[PDB]
Amino acid sequence: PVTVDSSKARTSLDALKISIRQLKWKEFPFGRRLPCDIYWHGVSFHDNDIFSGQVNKFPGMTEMVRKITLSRAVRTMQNLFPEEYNFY
Amino acid sequence: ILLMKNLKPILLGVNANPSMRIEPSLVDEEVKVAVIRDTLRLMDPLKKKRENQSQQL
Amino acid sequence: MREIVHIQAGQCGNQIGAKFWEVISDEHGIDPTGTYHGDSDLQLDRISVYYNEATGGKYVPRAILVDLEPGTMDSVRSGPFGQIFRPDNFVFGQSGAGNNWAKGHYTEGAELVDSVLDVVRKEAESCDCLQGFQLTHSLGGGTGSGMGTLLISKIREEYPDRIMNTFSVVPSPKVSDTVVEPYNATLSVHQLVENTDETYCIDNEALYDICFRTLKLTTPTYGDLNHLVSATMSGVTTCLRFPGQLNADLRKLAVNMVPFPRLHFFMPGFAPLTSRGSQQYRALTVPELTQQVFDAKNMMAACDPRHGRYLTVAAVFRGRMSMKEVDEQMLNVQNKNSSYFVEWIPNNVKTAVCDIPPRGLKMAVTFIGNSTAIQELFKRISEQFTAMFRRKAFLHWYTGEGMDEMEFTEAESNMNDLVSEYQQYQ
Amino acid sequence: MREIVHIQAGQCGNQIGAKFWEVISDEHGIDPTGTYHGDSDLQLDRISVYYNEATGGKYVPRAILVDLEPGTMDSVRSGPFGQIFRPDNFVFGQSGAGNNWAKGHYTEGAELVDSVLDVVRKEAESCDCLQGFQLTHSLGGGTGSGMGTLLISKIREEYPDRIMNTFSVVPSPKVSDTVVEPYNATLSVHQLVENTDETYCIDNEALYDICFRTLKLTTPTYGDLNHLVSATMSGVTTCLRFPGQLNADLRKLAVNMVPFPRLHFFMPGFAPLTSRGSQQYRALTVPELTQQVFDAKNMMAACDPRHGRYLTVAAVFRGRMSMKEVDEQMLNVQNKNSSYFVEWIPNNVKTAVCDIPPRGLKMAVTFIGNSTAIQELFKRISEQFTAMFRRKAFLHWYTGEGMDEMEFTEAESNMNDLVSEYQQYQD
Amino acid sequence: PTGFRTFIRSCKLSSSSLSMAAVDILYIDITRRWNSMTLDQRDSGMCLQAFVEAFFFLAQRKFKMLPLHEQ
Ligand SMILES: CC(=O)O[C@H]1C(=O)[C@@]2(C)[C@H]([C@H](OC(=O)c3ccccc3)[C@]3(O)C[C@H](OC(=O)[C@H](O)[C@@H](NC(=O)c4ccccc4)c4ccccc4)C(C)=C1C3(C)C)[C@]1(OC(C)=O)CO[C@@H]1C[C@@H]2O
Ligand SMILES: CC(=O)O[C@H]1C(=O)[C@@]2(C)[C@H]([C@H](OC(=O)c3ccccc3)[C@]3(O)C[C@H](OC(=O)[C@H](O)[C@@H](NC(=O)c4ccccc4)c4ccccc4)C(C)=C1C3(C)C)[C@]1(OC(C)=O)CO[C@@H]1C[C@@H]2O
Ligand SMILES: Nc1nc2c(ncn2[C@@H]2O[C@H](COP(=O)(O)CP(=O)(O)OP(=O)(O)O)[C@@H](O)[C@H]2O)c(=O)[nH]1
Ligand SMILES: Nc1nc2c(ncn2[C@@H]2O[C@H](COP(=O)(O)CP(=O)(O)OP(=O)(O)O)[C@@H](O)[C@H]2O)c(=O)[nH]1
Ligand SMILES: [Mg+2]
Ligand SMILES: [Mg+2]
Repeated sequence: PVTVDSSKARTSLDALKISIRQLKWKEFPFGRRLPCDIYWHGVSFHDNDIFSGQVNKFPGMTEMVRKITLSRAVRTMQNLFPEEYNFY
Repeated sequence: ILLMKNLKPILLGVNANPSMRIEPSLVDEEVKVAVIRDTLRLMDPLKKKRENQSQQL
Repeated sequence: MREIVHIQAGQCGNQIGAKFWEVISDEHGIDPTGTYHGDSDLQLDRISVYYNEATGGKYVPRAILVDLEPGTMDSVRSGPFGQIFRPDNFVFGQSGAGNNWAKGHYTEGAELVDSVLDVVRKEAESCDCLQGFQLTHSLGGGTGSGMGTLLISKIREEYPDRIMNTFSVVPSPKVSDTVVEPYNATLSVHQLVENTDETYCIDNEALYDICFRTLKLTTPTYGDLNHLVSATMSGVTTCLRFPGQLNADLRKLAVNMVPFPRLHFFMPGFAPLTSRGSQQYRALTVPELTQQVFDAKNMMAACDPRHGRYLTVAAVFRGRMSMKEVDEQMLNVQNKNSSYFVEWIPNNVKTAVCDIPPRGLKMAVTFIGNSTAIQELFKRISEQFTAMFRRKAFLHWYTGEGMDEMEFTEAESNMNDLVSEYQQYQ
Repeated sequence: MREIVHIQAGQCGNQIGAKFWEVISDEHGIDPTGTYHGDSDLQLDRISVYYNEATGGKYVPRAILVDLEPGTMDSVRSGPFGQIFRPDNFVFGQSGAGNNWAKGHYTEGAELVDSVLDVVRKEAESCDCLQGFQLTHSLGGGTGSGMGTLLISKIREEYPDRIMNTFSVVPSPKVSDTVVEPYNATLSVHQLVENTDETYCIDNEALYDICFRTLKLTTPTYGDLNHLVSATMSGVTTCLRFPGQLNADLRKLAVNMVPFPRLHFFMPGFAPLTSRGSQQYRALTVPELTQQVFDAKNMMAACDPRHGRYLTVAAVFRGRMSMKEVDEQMLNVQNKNSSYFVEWIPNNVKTAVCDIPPRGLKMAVTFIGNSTAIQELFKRISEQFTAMFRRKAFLHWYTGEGMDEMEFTEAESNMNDLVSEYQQYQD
Repeated sequence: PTGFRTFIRSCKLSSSSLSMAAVDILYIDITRRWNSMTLDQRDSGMCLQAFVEAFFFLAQRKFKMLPLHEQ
């Protein structure tokens, strides 16, 4: 069975749990020492020291979704493609 | 996304950590629980192995 | 006016209290015989805060010393500053409760707690305005960790409106000399959380680290370790006994340290601890004290503040410095290390100033820090406790001494809740 | 104001720094116990540059002494001007890294740069307005090159605005006490290109030549060489300590001295230098001073300046002199030896003047020259490195500590890149 | 800076018009501007957006009189 770590799910805990029960996957509410197949974090990718498996957080997405970084990327693309990127 | 009267979308904020809390709210549960279930189904670690075994067989 | 009643429990408590009483008697200028030989008019103004005036210029402390073994009483009595104490304050038992918490909390302690409380009431009632009590003990034994819970539980209901402190010694994982000791700690933390106004975690391994690193001491002993605890104890209550620019009584410290009722565990520190051959190479200023006061090396608890974030910080300065310098230094800490500070408490530091410095020194600080990293200590004990509880180990003693299985589970639940709630605000 | 942090690493760095602190403490009137006993007020007006003020008006030098072998530390402590350094400013290890660049940079010296950085931060924050860091070390050893590169990189990562001037000893072709020293030298030039602002090059062959020819000394030990290096070190930072008429600090020197970012490998010199049996047959005048400082033999680098063109030279006179003599004489230097200067940059001379002279003297000069001939000082090393590479020798002592083979090739190629950069502007 | 100079020497963008001094000046100016742009003033090195600006400048220098998308 697929092992999922939900110790750092936070607001995504409950919505995950039923889903975990919908797939008949077996959970670690408090985590474990051995590597897990899927790790579910809530805020930061650096919540746990993961060396293998899957994690629900790409690195650094806390900073990218910040307004100034997204704005900088959007203006870069608008310089590259003004007509296409007019939604912002 | 803000949907303009002339049906032109406007991208406002983007969130790396959206609120997945379902509390109970029927709409929030129906959307979010299904979203996470589909997310987990799309990346079952044994799906690739099962597909490879089926292709080999 | 505003006097404090002192209680000592166990061997660790008795030794720490003896060192503390020597320290305070030296500070206030008190003869070992009990007389006053000192050169100041300020050493006798608020002397009615630890001492009682007997006949013919004699001063006698409060000092309720308790033990279930009659050996520590003999050690304290025949010893420096050992006849300074009232003869009848020594309430001693006949057997040291082994290392059993059940023995000292249910059977041996019960036959002595009433005897202690008689003298406790007898002293208190001879006070103009009792500010509170303070207890020195260790959470690893039976007499200490059991008596200092039973006595505190019955002192709290009798005087709910007063102030209660505790300079407890939390057991350390590395420096361990007792086997059943985690059990005792797990059975005490849950009573040291709803029966005391303050509690100072004094881990022994941090004291050893300070002695080895800061003081360059090859061979430390228990006296050197108790010296630091006594220094912190004196620095906590200096503003009740000497004048200051900004006074800070015990209750004033309490009101701006605990944001919530059960967050009353702190980290002590003493600012000017240097060495004996590096003194000449240093300048005694406010910025350097604030630098050796906020370092994860001068702290008397074995948990790294870098792992958590401070909720509040106190800083009882002692010396004739300037207020602008203190305020500027506090603003730099907070601005420099912004991450190591809770965002929803602006200006987490509470300051104070007392003119009179400790003898010899011309400047000192006492850092009291409420930090989430303290949770580490608890989560370091519980694991050990669990390691010994799933397979019932050494539990026949406690079970046969009147306790039942459910108390251990209740204590673990209480400690786990405390850890979780301390982690909530991180 | 304008405080300078001092770092010493390795045996040569420690000994040179000890001599340097003895030299400065004589000039500012500091006793080997820390007290001030001096005659001029000016000495105690900028003691904040090198010294912190402790209690009882005792001044502690702002220096950090690091090494991976404890023994040398005792040698520093049990010597003259030795009980002045702060006891906690001695950071040290157990084994002296051998002659392994990898050991110092990667494996055994990495567990000590944390403590060194802690002391560096502690010193750097009790200063009002920091000016920069100066470091004395010797390329070719294990703790020197490796620990110095690691420390320098880790400091420019944290203070990427201060000035990093390095006084480094370079391998010599004749004198050589090591068999794997070209390896360490090549592995370090690269890190010094992009992590320092000024780099003063010193070789023991040149210092021995000076002690044998100019001074005519029978048995020149390491003491005389350290004395000369201390002399040139004190002379560069004089316009920050004493007052004058054309004051020039380290940043001004760098601005007038470095035309291109990678071109900061200077060569030093100190003008007034005579025997003990000739100080009466020679007059100490500005012409004689400026004639000795541009002498090819009186240069503390083993590169002949006649084989290249001076990019730019800075001179820092100390004493009471007329501006007209200085300008006229160091204009006439560049009309005679005209072929030895590049033409695309007119006025290849920077002149500063400090009023106070060194003790026991009347006039002195410190010369810093950026010339293309320094390429030879690197070129030889490459040749040696090459001879040790095709027949890979002593490489297992380096590859057994994590260093890959590719690092050697990259460092070597960077060295030829710097050499080619120095060469292209000469033609 | 070594990364930029290796990039320039690898993709052979340097020529008589654009020498090494100009490349170094461009790198210094872009790095200084982007370091000052951020709230923290250290920014030791070059981020990706500064590299995008440098690539835009280099593409402007080459292929003159051409649309930006073609550039
Ligand atoms: C060489 C020299 O100058 O010796 C000094 C001294 O300043 C040093 C060595 C002292 C000295 O302390 C220690 O050696 C020490 C050893 C182990 C653990 C703790 C301390 C000193 O003992 C401590 C003593 O301090 C006091 O007298 C304070 O008033 C202190 N007194 C006592 O604790 C005390 C009480 C009863 C009987 C004897 C001493 C105090 C501090 C806080 C509150 C009340 C009192 C002093 C000036 C010295 C010595 C003697 C070496 C230090 O004392 C403190 C805690 O402030 C340790 O670091 C500080 C500063 C200095 O380095
Ligand atoms: C009999 C006599 O005249 O002796 C003088 C002296 O003038 C001579 C011999 C000195 C002397 O120098 C040497 O003999 C020497 C030998 C090997 C290595 C280094 C020096 C002298 O040592 C050097 C010393 O110079 C200084 O004091 C300078 O200030 C110099 N050194 C020191 O301050 C110092 C302090 C403590 C311990 C040692 C030196 C200095 C110069 C610039 C910047 C910083 C320091 C002096 C006047 C002498 C002696 C003593 C023989 C000379 O000094 C220098 C380096 O300029 C060497 O040629 C000059 C001029 C003279 O010939
Ligand atoms: N700082 C000090 N720690 C002490 C001292 N005595 C003991 N200890 C430490 O505390 C623990 C034991 O404390 P005690 O022997 O005082 C406990 P107590 O006598 O109250 O328990 P019983 O065994 O039930 O009599 C153990 O970790 C010791 O290392 C002391 O004088 N000072
Ligand atoms: N001019 C001087 N050169 C020195 C002095 N001491 C050593 N050296 C030279 O420096 C070179 C490197 O030798 P060191 O042992 O000082 C180098 P390092 O400390 O980095 O090596 P390890 O201690 O073996 O790690 C070598 O040629 C020595 O002869 C000195 O006081 N002055
Ligand atoms: Mg006991
Ligand atoms: Mg060595």
